[PDB]
Amino acid sequence: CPLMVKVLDAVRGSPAINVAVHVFRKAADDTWEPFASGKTSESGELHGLTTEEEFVEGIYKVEIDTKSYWKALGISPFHEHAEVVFTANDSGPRRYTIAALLSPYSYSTTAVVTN
Amino acid sequence: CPLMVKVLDAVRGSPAINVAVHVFRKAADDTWEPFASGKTSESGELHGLTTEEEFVEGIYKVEIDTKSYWKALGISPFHEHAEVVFTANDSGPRRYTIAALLSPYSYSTTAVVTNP
Amino acid sequence: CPLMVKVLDAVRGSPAINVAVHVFRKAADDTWEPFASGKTSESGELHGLTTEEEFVEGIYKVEIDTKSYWKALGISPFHEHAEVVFTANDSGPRRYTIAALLSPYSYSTTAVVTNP
Amino acid sequence: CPLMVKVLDAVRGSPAINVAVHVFRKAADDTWEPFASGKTSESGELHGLTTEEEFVEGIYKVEIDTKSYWKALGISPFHEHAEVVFTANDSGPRRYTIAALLSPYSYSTTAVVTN
Ligand SMILES: O=c1cc(-c2ccc(O)c(O)c2)oc2cc(O)cc(O)c12
Ligand SMILES: O=c1cc(-c2ccc(O)c(O)c2)oc2cc(O)cc(O)c12
Ligand code: NA
Ligand code: NA
Repeated sequence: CPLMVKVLDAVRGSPAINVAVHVFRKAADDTWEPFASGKTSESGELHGLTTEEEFVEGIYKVEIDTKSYWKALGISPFHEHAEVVFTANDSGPRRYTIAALLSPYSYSTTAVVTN
Repeated sequence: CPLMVKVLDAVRGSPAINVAVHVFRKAADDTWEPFASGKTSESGELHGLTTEEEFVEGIYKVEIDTKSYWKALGISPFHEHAEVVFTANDSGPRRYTIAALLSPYSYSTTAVVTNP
Repeated sequence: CPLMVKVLDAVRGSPAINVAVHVFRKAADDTWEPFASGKTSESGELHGLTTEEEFVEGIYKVEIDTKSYWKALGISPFHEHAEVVFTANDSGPRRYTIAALLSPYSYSTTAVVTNP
Repeated sequence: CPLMVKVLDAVRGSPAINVAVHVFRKAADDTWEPFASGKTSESGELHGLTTEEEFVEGIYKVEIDTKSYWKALGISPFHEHAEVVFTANDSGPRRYTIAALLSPYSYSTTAVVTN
């Protein structure tokens, strides 16, 4: 798998567990088509979203359902979700990790792309 | 103005100048309708997007065109754009500052919300 | 003033008010000498720490007392304090804004440096 | 080992490799005493700094030598180093990960503390 998502909680200092994550691929008509999805594990990670065969060059969106995460912890959040939009490029490293660090009124996201 | 956007460049330690910003509002049919747009000034700030009257309750998306910014400083960056999606004014009018801190493979965004 | 500190609270989406800040400057003997201190206002900003005359070249440390801040909002936080260490004015006078964004187990800091 | 350090590079979208990291423990006289050190690996991680026996409650400082990292990449940085200061507390989770995300004029740090 060439795509992994990792989510951390800056309030609790913990992995963000059981966060829903939806991946979309941009279609020729510019709409976002569902591509893969899952929930983060006890380590805050979501593995196995896709395969090398399927993750072709294109524009992808990773939506992390942060609002539901915070609400389940009883904490009032700002954002509806965190969205990460990027082009997959075959000239670069093979493995993409999309990481996000969550707070109620702020988030950070980073891409770690490696060979 | 009840909505301001501020953008900083974490490589240079400077305001991010001339960053295009597009704001959308979710319509009754669930589509993202264009709401306002502009670009950051020499201070990295974008003022005057909207008015108290116009910025009603709704779900808003602030799209910050980071790729176009970094396609100009010689950095092929990772992201297409930073998208900030939030419900606004659902407990009455508030003032929102949407801040973003940009690097070529990473960004942070925070909201500062105040009650006038 | 050539040195300003701004602090935001990522839990509340607000300025971080009444945050104590201590600035030190490395002395010739390598010790950290007290240089200036203050606390953030209702805007989350701390102005007036120093002057152009006083803020000479050197290595400075800005200590932001985050634990004491969060020991007041009911959050036992992780860090003791955020420390920001940098060489200043070594190419002539500059204006420095040291910004920090606080969560109980994490913080970000960025510098915005401008030439007057 | 109860203490791990992980460092990422936000400019290159990569682990931050070969970054020097120094850990200190606060002594009774308030000085910082060297405790452990190393360099990050090809994964941006530094493992094996200490042991459960040695990492007793106390105040620790992790200094990450960011200036030298950026200079080796030919990039002009702001900070001398990034400093992370915290109390180790035996009531909490056993394992501490100190993570840092580096840019030339900015850094983020997070603690992930787990059982
Ligand atoms: O979004 C961020 C916004 C700001 C910020 C900094 C100065 C301001 O006058 C302001 O209105 C916002 O500072 C940051 C500082 C950080 O270290 C990380 C961040 O994400 C931000
Ligand atoms: O996105 C972030 C991701 C990570 C991160 C932390 C541990 C990992 O094993 C990893 O693969 C990524 O650490 C951060 C640490 C930060 O201080 C700020 C961030 O945005 C991140
Ligand atoms: Na309402
Ligand atoms: Na000089």
